[PDB]
Amino acid sequence: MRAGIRKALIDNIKELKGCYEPNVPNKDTKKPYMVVVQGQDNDHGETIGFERSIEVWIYEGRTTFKKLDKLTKQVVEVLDMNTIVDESENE
Amino acid sequence: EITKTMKCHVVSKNKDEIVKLLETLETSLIIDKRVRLREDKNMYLTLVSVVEDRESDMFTTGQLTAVFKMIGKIKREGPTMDKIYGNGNL
Repeated sequence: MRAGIRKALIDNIKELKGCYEPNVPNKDTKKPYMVVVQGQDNDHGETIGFERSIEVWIYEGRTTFKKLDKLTKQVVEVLDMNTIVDESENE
Repeated sequence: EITKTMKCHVVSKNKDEIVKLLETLETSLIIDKRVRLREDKNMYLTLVSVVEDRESDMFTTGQLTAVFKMIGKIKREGPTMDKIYGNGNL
């Protein structure tokens, strides 16, 4: 699912320079870039089944937080409730 | 009169299999409304109400809830009036 979220964020957001795994980027990476941390898979009953938690950590060059607010709204619009297809896993 | 509230679980990897098994178990309990207590017969368990709460946990609680009751008679086996006699006066 990392591939699907990364591909969606890169395709739909153009200010984004790259989307990496947790401890991939080094100090020469070009900001803004995003990091996709995958959380727990807890059992949440019969109707929901196993629910997974994901975090999309945005990073920015410390110019000002208004850029980060705009980019957060962009991420939320891109991923919230929109079906994502993961080509790697084909699901 | 002895009444028991007996809850039943149906565990399986495939949830639709749980649904099918619970459905057929409920139907069997309802149709054949009583259950032979022993292969000797002489006793039965009459159903009272069978209810399924599908949301309930598969392991801790269990889905199907069934209430059975059974009537028993005291087994008094006292002595017998084998020999009777009487006498007379005026």
